[PDB]
Amino acid sequence: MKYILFATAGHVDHGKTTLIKTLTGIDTDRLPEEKKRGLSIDIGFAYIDFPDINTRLEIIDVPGHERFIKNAIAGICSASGLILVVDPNEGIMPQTIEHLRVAKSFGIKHGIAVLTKMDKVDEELAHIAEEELIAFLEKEEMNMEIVKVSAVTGQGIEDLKNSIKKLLESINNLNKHKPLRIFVDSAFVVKGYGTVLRGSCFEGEVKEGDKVVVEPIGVISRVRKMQNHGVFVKKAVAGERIALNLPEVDAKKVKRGFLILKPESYEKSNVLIVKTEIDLKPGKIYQVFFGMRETVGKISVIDKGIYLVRLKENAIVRRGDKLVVLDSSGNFLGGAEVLHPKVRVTKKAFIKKNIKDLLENFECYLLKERGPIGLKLEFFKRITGVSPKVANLKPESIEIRGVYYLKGFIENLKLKIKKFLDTELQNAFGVDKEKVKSMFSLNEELLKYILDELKTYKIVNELIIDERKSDLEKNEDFQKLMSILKGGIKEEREIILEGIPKEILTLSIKRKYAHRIGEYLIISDELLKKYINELKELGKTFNVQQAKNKLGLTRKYLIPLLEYLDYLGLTVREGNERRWKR
Ligand SMILES: Nc1nc2c(ncn2[C@@H]2O[C@H](COP(=O)(O)OP(=O)(O)NP(=O)(O)O)[C@@H](O)[C@H]2O)c(=O)[nH]1
Ligand SMILES: [Mg+2]
Repeated sequence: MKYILFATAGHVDHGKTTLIKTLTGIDTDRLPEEKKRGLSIDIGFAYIDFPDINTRLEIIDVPGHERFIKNAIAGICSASGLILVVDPNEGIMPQTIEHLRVAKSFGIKHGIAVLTKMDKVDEELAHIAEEELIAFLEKEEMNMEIVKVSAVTGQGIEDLKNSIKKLLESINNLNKHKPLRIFVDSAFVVKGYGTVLRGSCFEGEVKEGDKVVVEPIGVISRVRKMQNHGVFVKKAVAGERIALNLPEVDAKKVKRGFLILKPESYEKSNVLIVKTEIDLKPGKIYQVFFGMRETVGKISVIDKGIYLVRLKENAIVRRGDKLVVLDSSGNFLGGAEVLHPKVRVTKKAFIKKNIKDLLENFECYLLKERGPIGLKLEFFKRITGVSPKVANLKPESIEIRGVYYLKGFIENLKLKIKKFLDTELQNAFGVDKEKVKSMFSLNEELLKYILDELKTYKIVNELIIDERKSDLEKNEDFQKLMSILKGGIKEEREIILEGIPKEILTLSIKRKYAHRIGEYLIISDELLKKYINELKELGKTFNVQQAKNKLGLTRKYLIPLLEYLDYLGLTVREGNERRWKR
């Protein structure tokens, strides 16, 4: 079935809870402190089922009084639609206004306005109240079918069930396919099961047996069982209020605001780029609300409509998410759209220069935030919740070995590389591949392609060199090696210790001046040839011992050498002796 969450907003004592108890059949406040007073104290839960559309409407009833809006803002955060309640006898009150604005700030677009207590109101006031309300709702750009009900009479509670159903059918639940994200409203411990977290599944779906992360604290846990309204279930979905069994999590360390999350599907940060209508003064500090969690943050103006947020506490948000801002004192101020969470740059300049990109092509703003890195699609989807647009990359960028590199920054460095190299090779025989990292970080993905493009440079061992091929023979260390090689076959250890560098060695072997014979014997090409000719003087008749006498070598050097002649193809080890290949 389909799951949708609605919140109920409304001014205090306007009939919120009483209505839900009659709509759902569920006492929203079931905690006694209500029933003696007659007031809801905190976030409460119920649900209506619509069999004909196969939809469970998940309902969070909110508390009225202004003293409770911290609660209120939390309930409303995750809803898709608002059940706004107005008492005609009172008309439209500031909690009526605040809750609606709040809902608007959180990006809620859908709703039913309820004129309640029709049993306590004569037809006229009913009518003027409705008019008032209509005016109000378009004034706030929040048009809602208005239903007139009496929670008590039961009057057109039906016709409310009607309008809700009509509305639900007009909704699509995009979140079902975003990465799992669940806001936690409670945590507790159940005998025989362990820690349970209860919460509003906001994006994604989660199955029994999935590993998830509780993310202020970072505990990983296999969903052992879970239940939706007292009944065990094996799958939960965005919309559903779900209880998850997560034993690994010390419930006493968990409040609201905690996330349940598909592991490695998010990023923390204390730095955001946002969008508000508000102008936010850098000095005074504002409360920021989201995911049933309050945080506090200082503001730095980047442009107008665009602000930088530094947050007291690291924080899990995605591009597009919406925030509610409160004054120091706790009155409503507005809403904010997270344009970018975890920015690299806090200096204004960079941001204002690519706003036009930041707003309509996030990929290309990302390719800018750090270009050489490139952009993994797996990453875009951790800040966005969505994989990139193949287009927004395509004409701009061309990818390599998986990662996306905007065609721009490649040519920027080829200049910086080649200009550095040639000036470096001016007084040296080369440069550390690591010395490149001092400025370049790790280009190992693409350094190859940089040098695959710049034909001139090849990398040898610990070393980067320009192709200077007649430059080996005028290298002193080379000539040293070549002279030390006149003393017969040498061992790489001695050679290495006489202090000729590996680069010169391997280069010498590459370019056919010396050869490797054992795994560690090294022989000049000159002496190789000399031995070969000396071996040839035996005819093609050619036993092991006959070579030891001809060449004067100990088996320590002979056997790897013959083994090499075999490798080259010069000789064929046909059992006892060897012969010269045609
Ligand atoms: N005559 C009449 N009175 C009603 C009706 N609905 C609610 N009331 C009265 O409304 C008063 C407060 O109702 P309630 O449902 O608590 O509203 P609330 O908005 O939940 N309270 P709070 O905002 O503080 O959480 C109660 O005393 C209730 O009996 C109705 O349909 N008819
Ligand atoms: Mg209430």
